[PDB]
Amino acid sequence: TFLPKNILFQFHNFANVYFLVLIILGAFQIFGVTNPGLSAVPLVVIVIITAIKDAIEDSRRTVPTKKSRISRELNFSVVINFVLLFILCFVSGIANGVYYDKKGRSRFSYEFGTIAGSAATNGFVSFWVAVILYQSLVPISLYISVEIIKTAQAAFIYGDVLLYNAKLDYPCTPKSWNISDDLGQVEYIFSDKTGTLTQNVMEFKKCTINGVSYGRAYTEALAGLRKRQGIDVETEGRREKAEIAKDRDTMIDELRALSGNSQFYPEEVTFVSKEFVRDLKGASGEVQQRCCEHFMLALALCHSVLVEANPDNPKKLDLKAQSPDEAALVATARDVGFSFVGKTKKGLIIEMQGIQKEFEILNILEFNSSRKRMSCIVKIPGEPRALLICKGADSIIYSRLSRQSNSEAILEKTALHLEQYATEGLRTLCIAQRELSWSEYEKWNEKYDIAAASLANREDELEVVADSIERELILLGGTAIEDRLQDGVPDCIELLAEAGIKLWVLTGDKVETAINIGFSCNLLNNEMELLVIKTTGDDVKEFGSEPSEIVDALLSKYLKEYFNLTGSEEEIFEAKKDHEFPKGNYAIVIDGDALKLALYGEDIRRKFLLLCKNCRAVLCCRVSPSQKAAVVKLVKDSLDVMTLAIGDGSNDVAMIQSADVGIGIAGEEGRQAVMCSDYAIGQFRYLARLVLVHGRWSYKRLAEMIPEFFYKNMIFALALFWYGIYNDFDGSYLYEYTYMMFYNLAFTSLPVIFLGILDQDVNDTISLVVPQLYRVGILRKEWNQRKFLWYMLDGLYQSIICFFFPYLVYHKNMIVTSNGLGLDHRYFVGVYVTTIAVISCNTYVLLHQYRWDWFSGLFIALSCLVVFAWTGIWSSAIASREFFKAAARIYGAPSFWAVFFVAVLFCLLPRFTYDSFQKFFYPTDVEIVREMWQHGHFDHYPPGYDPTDPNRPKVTK
Amino acid sequence: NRRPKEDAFTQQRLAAINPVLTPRTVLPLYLLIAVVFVIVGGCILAQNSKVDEVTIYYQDCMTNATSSWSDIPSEHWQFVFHKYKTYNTAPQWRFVDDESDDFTKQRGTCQIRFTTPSDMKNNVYLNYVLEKFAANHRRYVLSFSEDQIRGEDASYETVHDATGINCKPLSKNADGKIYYPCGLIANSMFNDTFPLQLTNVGDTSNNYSLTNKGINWESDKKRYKKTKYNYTQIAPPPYWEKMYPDGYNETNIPDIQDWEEFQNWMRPGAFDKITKLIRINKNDTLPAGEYQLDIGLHWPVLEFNGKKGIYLTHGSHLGGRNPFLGIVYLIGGCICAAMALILLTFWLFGGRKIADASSLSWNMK
Ligand SMILES: CCCCCCCC/C=C/CCCCCCCC(=O)O[C@@H](COC(=O)CCCCCCCCCCCCCCC)COP(=O)([O-])OCC[N+](C)(C)C
Ligand SMILES: *[C@@H]1O[C@H](CO)[C@@H](O[C@@H]2O[C@H](CO)[C@@H](O[C@H]3O[C@H](CO)[C@@H](O)[C@H](O)[C@@H]3O)[C@H](O)[C@H]2NC(C)=O)[C@H](O)[C@H]1NC(C)=O
Ligand SMILES: *[C@@H]1O[C@H](CO)[C@@H](O[C@@H]2O[C@H](CO)[C@@H](O)[C@H](O)[C@H]2NC(C)=O)[C@H](O)[C@H]1NC(C)=O
Ligand SMILES: *[C@@H]1O[C@H](CO)[C@@H](O[C@@H]2O[C@H](CO)[C@@H](O)[C@H](O)[C@H]2NC(C)=O)[C@H](O)[C@H]1NC(C)=O
Ligand SMILES: Nc1ncnc2c1ncn2[C@@H]1O[C@H](COP(=O)(O)OP(=O)(O)O)[C@@H](O)[C@H]1O
Ligand SMILES: *[C@@H]1O[C@H](CO)[C@@H](O)[C@H](O)[C@H]1NC(C)=O
Ligand SMILES: *[C@@H]1O[C@H](CO)[C@@H](O)[C@H](O)[C@H]1NC(C)=O
Ligand code: ALF
Ligand SMILES: [Mg+2]
Ligand SMILES: [Mg+2]
Repeated sequence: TFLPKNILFQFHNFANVYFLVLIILGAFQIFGVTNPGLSAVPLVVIVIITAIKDAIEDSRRTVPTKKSRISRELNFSVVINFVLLFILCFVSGIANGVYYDKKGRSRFSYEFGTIAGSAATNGFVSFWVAVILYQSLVPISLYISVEIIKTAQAAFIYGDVLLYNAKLDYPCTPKSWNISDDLGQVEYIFSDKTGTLTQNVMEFKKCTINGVSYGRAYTEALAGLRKRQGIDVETEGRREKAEIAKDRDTMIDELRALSGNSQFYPEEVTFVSKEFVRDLKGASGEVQQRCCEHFMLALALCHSVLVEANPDNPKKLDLKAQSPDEAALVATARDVGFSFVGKTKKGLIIEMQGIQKEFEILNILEFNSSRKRMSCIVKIPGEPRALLICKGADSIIYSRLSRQSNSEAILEKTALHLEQYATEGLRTLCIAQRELSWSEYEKWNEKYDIAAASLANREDELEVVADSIERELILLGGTAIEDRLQDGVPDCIELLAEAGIKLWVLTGDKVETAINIGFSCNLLNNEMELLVIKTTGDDVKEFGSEPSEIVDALLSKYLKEYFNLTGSEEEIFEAKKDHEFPKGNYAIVIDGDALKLALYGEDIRRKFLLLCKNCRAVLCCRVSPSQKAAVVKLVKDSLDVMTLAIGDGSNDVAMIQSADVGIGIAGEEGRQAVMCSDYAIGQFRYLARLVLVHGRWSYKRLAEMIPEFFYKNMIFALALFWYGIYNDFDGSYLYEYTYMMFYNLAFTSLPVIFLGILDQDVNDTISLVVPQLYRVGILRKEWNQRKFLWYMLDGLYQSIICFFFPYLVYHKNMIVTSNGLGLDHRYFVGVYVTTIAVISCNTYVLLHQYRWDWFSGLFIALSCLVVFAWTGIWSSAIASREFFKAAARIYGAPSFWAVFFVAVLFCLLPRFTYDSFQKFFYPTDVEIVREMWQHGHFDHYPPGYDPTDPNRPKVTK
Repeated sequence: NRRPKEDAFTQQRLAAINPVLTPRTVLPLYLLIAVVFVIVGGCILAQNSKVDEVTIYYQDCMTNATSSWSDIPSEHWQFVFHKYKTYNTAPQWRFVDDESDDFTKQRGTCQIRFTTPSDMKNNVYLNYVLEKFAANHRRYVLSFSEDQIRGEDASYETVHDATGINCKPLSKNADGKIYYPCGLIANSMFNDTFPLQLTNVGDTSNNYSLTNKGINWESDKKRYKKTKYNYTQIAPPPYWEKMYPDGYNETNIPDIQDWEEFQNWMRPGAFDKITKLIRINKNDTLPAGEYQLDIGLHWPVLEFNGKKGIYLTHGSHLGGRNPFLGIVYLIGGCICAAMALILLTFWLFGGRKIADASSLSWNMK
């Protein structure tokens, strides 16, 4: 069902129903003054265009209801325009009634008129004919022009070739083609970490088995931490990599000497611990030997890795995994001599140092981004037993531990080791196991069956049975995996911090890993105070007694100490006003446990938000998808601002949907955050390009194109009101009907549409070199309502000029022809008025364009030529009744041209002089950057410049 | 694959210029516009001061004029001769009543004598002027039929029921005939009988001769056509019943193609003043002398305080005499020159550095 649905979706509007009422009021209730048949061509044409665009959308879907900020402010401006049109109609009706009341006039003699008693009836019919006279003051093409501009800007975002990621073969596909002007007001960016800022390709580096630290690797994040500390990096790193190569060689030799392993391939062994294989033999004793064996067995069992064949080697196995963490763990478990091959119909088959023995995996408590862990239950043969091997986040596993059956020495040693690895910059896991008796396992298995077979949200039932079964565990060790930053994330974050954008990182990974990645990607820097809001017991015991108050005290202390405010609605109302990039160089680092408390109560949320409105960087760690969405909603609702949320995964989905512009990244995890998103880039580094270039351009474009539209409508539709003074607001049209329709159809549309589509203050190279030009969009300086009102005032003054210059050329003796013949018809005065009006509004659009390209200039010239050519083509046909030779009679009169040129000068001199005074004595940053561009400070950058590309030529200066 | 097409359009790298308006480029443009507009304003004001005209309002000729020559009050005539700035020499008028005509609202003949102390070169236009006659109202200005203008023999419904322009109030009389020129525009024509010559009072051997041919555009004879009615389907409009008392018959149905005063009247003046050409002379210069115009009053204008008059002029290239275009060209040039001087003053006072990366809003804070 296409047509009824489309017509309903459209006539949900007031301009469409206004034009429908106009057609019906000119036809069915015809007073007589209209060309009713063709008075529909505007509405019919625009509704046909909209139906075609809806057909385009339907075909694209055959191949989420977000609205930009300027769309809501556009509705308010439309309402102001309708208020003005009503005031005009009211004055027209009042004055026509007052006139019809007067008792000596030409109409009691030559117009066969009578005083229709209580002439308020004629004043009423006058109001209703003025409503049809000022049919041009209604914004009717405004919505279709804004949709054309927005769709063209989104098509350019798509067809940009510097947003195309040649590896994944993924251009930046805009999923929503109507919010492209929000990327120019983005003020907050809420970014995940492990797939957004770091490529989700993991290398297993270190591990701690039974409180003994293993592994050695001098990684890039470790080098960065050493540089931050102060010691030179290259001097140490040369020696460290030499020793690592030596150790890796010896370790490969020892693994080869240990036993015969099938899938052992030393060309990609990433674990470098010589001491691990040294302890596997005899070094630290049989207890440690069995500990290492069991740890690697747990690693090779607890996973979800699928096994397949290599197309190159028929024997080789690929180890495809949904979680790169599991991929890395299983790769190292296979490398050390616990190869996981195949997956039978029951359990798994594991090769332990050469001998294959099959295991039985009965229950797979699959990992969730809300559980932050995973576990599987395996049968131990003999009365056999059950073994629940549990693996996940260290804080979660420590919470789910036993108090009696742990050394409390291994506990603290593994905690310190994981702290060390996380500060170095590795993702830390914890591996724990539970020995279950047969009766307990049978009990829990029947509970699991009656929970899984249930309908009606089985998820919570599975969650509760797993939380019940995993409550008792014994820790055996933890691991560490290295995550490398993406290509050009330091550069992109430097750009987005110069542009005045505050970047929040909502991780789910450790506090220390998040801080390391922050330092590595330039979110934080040296000499930066990290205002941590941890509610951890070591400081809770001194602050107070119990949590939910320690965090309140910490927020209040940091507020009253670092800034001069406190959590209060006065402070919040004062901070809603300011948008400047804060100064002070602070950063919040709040774990998920403290985030829960800081989001609980309204007063503490106000405190937390006033603390995070400063502090350019924020790092919320150990955050669940619900908390991601909650933080985004909090900052977007209180202190209403524009927010962008970028990431990949089922958790960033809930963060993405709950933000103004949600961006999804095609990551190693499946494209679930790409679907429920607005754009979809291939890598993080394209965020700088997208936001700065395309969003800043689209914001500037719409912010100039909308007031220009209201002004260009106002000129033409108000010259009719001015004429009303000289026919007593009676309702005779000053313009031809074809003039009245073609004005907004053809004579004036393409200039403003191309200003909206193809305008650029400064090109892409300068938009990325001087990214601080974005701050105007952040501060909302381009589009106010004061700017729209100034444009309407200029339109009113220019309408005065356009009418009363031809009127003043006539008024003396009504002879304006070189040969004394008559031009006094109101259609010919309307040609005077219209030609002045169209040329002035087109030259206004031209003077307010920043870039004069040949396309925009050509179509401005063609709009002017079309005014002249349509007059010349419609006159010369006798189908124009009273307009039969307006072309040859008017364009051949020197009075026409004298008036034309001086009235265009008088229309454009106030605004051009104001622009000159501005650009001279109060130049904006874009005007100063353009005066620098003219002299050529940006002459050595290539045409297609991306400072967020590693393989780019080093710039000359 | 999916790689977009690299092209100067889709990459938004169209060839273009970037006009920054620095003072060294805008101030010369301001001065250029100022000088050009001041020169053109001076030329227009010069060539317009040389325009000479004669305006006389004779609506008060039935009650203010006598049967012998008496001066016209100063509120009626308005002479403008550039060579003679102090030329009062008031005209004189005399009313020759017409006791046969029983339309006592306006009847008779107003004889007007004016004196032009200079010539009018070779193309003399004699218009008539009408004030306070409202010909721009909504129902009036649409009351005609372009089926009858274009010549057709429009039936009653084609003429009365048509959409838009339809002779609605004056479509058909009581007898059942279609008013031939229908509507309130044709019915309400201007009726005074201007003479085909300016009687020379001084030397009556050479009268100045005027014509009523070529007073309308020659291209209007493609739109106005001789009717194809039949003298039994048409009657004159209700106010043309002193011109056609016995109705229409074989030889009096008007040919609205050569009737150029009708084609002037059917072009309603947009505003409250109406100046329509009625007699032209494209051959002879009108030498200095005392002439006489015999207007035969027919058209009533005092029931609505309206004025009617004559307006004899030679014209100009830009129409008649109107000081507006030159005034406003001079004002435009002087305003542009003043703004150029003001920008120059402030630019030599608080002149800033142009490409100064230190004035940027972030390098100042
Ligand atoms: C002019 C005379 C007067 C006109 C009248 C006034 C009309 C105003 C005119 C306005 C003109 C505006 C034109 C926009 C330019 C887009 C260029 C672009 O980026 O294409 C890029 C993406 O291509 C797409 O994604 C197309 C998507 C279609 C959406 C509509 C696009 C134009 C929107 C306008 C309104 C929508 C229609 C509404 C109804 C009119 C490149 O595409 P490609 O190179 O082909 O890639 C193929 C390569 N591949 C196959 C390997 C993948
Ligand atoms: C010249 O034009 C004059 C106006 O256009 C026109 O005057 C009109 O004359 C008719 C009759 O000739 C009058 O008609 C009405 O006159 C009285 C009014 O009460 C009635 O007795 C009549 O029956 C008829 O209703 C018009 O009133 C009058 N116009 C005006 C404005 O008063 C002259 O007749 C025209 N003369 C020529 C020679 O063309
Ligand atoms: C110039 O006009 C006058 C007035 O119309 C003409 O004089 C009239 O001539 C006729 C001819 O017999 C007489 O009946 C009138 O009595 C004359 N009137 C006056 C006032 O003199 C004169 O003839 C015209 N010029 C020429 C050359 O014919
Ligand atoms: C000016 O002179 C022209 C001819 O030189 C006159 O035009 C003629 O006028 C008569 C009058 O009946 C017509 O019959 C002719 O057909 C006209 N000829 C042309 C070529 O137009 C004109 O009348 C003169 N004008 C005045 C005011 O005397
Ligand atoms: N396959 C897995 N098995 C066990 N634990 C995992 C797995 N994947 C991630 N984790 C743990 O979950 C935590 C992060 O979970 P998640 O909410 O996905 O955060 P992130 O956004 O960093 O991926 C990490 O501390 C990690 O140790
Ligand atoms: C005749 O003219 C005189 C002079 O202006 C004026 O005072 C008088 O009122 C006029 N007569 C009439 C009847 O208007
Ligand atoms: C036609 O009517 C007119 C009235 O204007 C009259 O003078 C003329 O004699 C009539 N013609 C005939 C042939 O009766
Ligand atoms: F951004 Al993610 F797993 F946290 F891809
Ligand atoms: Mg994954
Ligand atoms: Mg994850």
